[PDB]
Amino acid sequence: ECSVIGYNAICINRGLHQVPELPAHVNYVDLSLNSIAELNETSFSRLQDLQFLKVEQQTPGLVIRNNTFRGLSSLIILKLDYNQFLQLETGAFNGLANLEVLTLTQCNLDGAVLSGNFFKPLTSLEMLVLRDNNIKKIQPASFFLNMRRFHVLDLTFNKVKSICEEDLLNFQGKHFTLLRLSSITLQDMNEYWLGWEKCGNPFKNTSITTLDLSGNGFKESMAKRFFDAIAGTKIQSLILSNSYNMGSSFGHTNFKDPDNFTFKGLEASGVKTCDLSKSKIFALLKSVFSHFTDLEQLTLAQNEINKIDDNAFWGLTHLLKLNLSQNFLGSIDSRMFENLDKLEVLDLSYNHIRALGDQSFLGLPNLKELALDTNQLKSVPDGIFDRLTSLQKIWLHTNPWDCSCPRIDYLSRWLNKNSQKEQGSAKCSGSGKPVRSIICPTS
Amino acid sequence: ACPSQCSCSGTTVDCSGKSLASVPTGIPTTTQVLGLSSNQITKLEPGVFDSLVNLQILVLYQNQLTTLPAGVFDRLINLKELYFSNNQLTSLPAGVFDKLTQLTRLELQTNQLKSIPRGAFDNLKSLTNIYLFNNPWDCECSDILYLKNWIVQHASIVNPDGHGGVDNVKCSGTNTPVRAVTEASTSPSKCP
Ligand SMILES: *[C@@H]1O[C@H](CO)[C@@H](O[C@@H]2O[C@H](CO)[C@@H](O)[C@H](O)[C@H]2NC(C)=O)[C@H](O)[C@H]1NC(C)=O
Ligand SMILES: *[C@@H]1O[C@H](CO)[C@@H](O[C@@H]2O[C@H](CO)[C@@H](O)[C@H](O)[C@H]2NC(C)=O)[C@H](O)[C@H]1NC(C)=O
Ligand SMILES: *[C@@H]1O[C@H](CO)[C@@H](O)[C@H](O)[C@H]1NC(C)=O
Ligand SMILES: *[C@@H]1O[C@H](CO)[C@@H](O)[C@H](O)[C@H]1NC(C)=O
Repeated sequence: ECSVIGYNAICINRGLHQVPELPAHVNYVDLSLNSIAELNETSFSRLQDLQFLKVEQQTPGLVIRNNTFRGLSSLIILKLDYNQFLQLETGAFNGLANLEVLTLTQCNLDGAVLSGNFFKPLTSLEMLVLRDNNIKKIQPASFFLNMRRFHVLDLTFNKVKSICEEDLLNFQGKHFTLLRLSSITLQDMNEYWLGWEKCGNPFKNTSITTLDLSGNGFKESMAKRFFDAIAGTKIQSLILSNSYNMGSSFGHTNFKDPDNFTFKGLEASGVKTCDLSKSKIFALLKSVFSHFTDLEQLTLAQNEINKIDDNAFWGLTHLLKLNLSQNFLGSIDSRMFENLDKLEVLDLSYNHIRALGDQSFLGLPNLKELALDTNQLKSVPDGIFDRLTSLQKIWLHTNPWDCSCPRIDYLSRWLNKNSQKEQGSAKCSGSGKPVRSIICPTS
Repeated sequence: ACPSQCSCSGTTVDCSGKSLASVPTGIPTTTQVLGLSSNQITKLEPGVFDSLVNLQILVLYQNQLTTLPAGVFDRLINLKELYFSNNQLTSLPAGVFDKLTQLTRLELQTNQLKSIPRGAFDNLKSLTNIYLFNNPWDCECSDILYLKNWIVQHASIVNPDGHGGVDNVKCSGTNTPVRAVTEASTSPSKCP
């Protein structure tokens, strides 16, 4: 009843209660959405050439007995997701010394799946996906010290109580390309927690390319203690989007915006990109980013930013890209973008902007891309763009441009001379003609 | 090469369970099996599959599809199996399956289909398995007459392998078999 196409066997939703007879040469088999209640050593006896196997989403309670995969020395990818109440014997993965990818998302598994010997046979494991289980503590057993190519771990949507040095002892020495700790709550790691000093550095002797800590609240007082704790950890990309407790929010008193101490622990981390989007930052305070001395890209999109204080960007000597889209800046002035000499891309779209100050973009000689679209600009000051000598692209559309003369004289002429740079089309309010086409009778 | 979010083996490309909001680009034209199940795909771009002329299996179950773009499958003349279960399909475009002469398995159960457009299955000469259960079929509407006439003529291939059979294609609210509705009981005015 399976559909066999070359080396592929598709057995999706066939009402199967056991592994069916298949040609012995197939290397990809999909057994998802069937009613297999148990896998044992006889299950894949006639399929030793397997490289890619999916047995997702059986009816609840799939049991995988010892040595089910013994003999599958060619198996590289094993996906077993959405098996509700998945039952694993401790030798379930015997023989999978060459496996590289294992996915066990939404299987009601707990922390013993990492601390027990389940993954002990998996010496070649590189990527482990454990999303949306019941893992309350991350405590890898000692055999992880010898898993030399293990570099991707996804624990998103597990309610992890806390992460501490002694928990992650057996990840020390590792370099993760991706450590995804998104929406894991960390409820115990609050500002009052007595465990902070004992917690030490969970990422001691550990480097990370992308650290995803999004969706975890990260109230300022918490972020500060957390980054103090992991100080010195080499992180190239830090993801902290949807930090719903981060920032003081729109007109409020409870929570605080980050300040010059909040991220001090990341001082020596070598962070290149930082994502703080979809949080609730209201004001950018002075030197709040001054410890990101290697940072090249920073997004603050979709916050509640109304204010940028003097020297908010102090110390950002390498920043090339700044995304401030979908905030509430309302008006731009010269002081606001000081200390950004190397900036090449600036996104100010969707900010309810009605005014640009005279020297707004003065200190940005290397700016290549400037987005000002979807605001409320009726006009700009004369000469506002003349010092942007590196400029390649500009967005000015979806603004209610006032095309009366001689008010529109500078902008219409500038947009015409620089027509190859304009992305989209700025339009006169009322008439709807391109601003670039207006020629004022005088100047 | 294999798309970033995807895993490849032979002529198989599996992009399942990757929180995808759209179909990945750069899918090799040699692809015979494409898996996009268990993602957050909400819409398909018109002609997104035109490149994959060698596709025989397209798996799209457990996404957030509400409808399909017209002629989206017309290049896929070698398509054998098509999986659409657990989406939110409210309607199918006229003649989306017309080119699928070799299609043996069509899986449409657990969606939000009220009806099937006239002649939608007429070109499916190779059809062995079709699943249509768990849909709110509007039996008061007169457009259901095609589905009625078709499933009563091909009842052996409807919901087989203990999926209820032709009787598991049920009416919305009354839970009556669709094959048992009369033309007199239906009306063009009760069509939304
Ligand atoms: C499944 O395999 C596990 C591990 O291979 C077995 O547990 C081991 O049994 C030996 C005795 O033969 C003990 O010395 C080890 O300490 C056990 N390991 C653990 C982690 O408990 C287990 O008995 C096997 N179960 C079945 C039903 O065969
Ligand atoms: C700055 O961030 C915003 C939001 O993260 C980016 O917005 C996306 O922009 C593209 C086209 O510009 C849209 O198709 C997407 O829908 C937007 N996403 C959202 C969530 O609104 C924006 O592109 C970023 N700007 C730069 C220059 O990278
Ligand atoms: C293995 O599983 C199959 C199907 O579930 C069963 O028929 C067989 O008896 C099992 N064998 C052992 C040794 O458990
Ligand atoms: C861990 O420490 C050792 C010894 O100090 C060092 O050689 C190694 O590079 C470190 N590894 C990481 C990933 O930081």
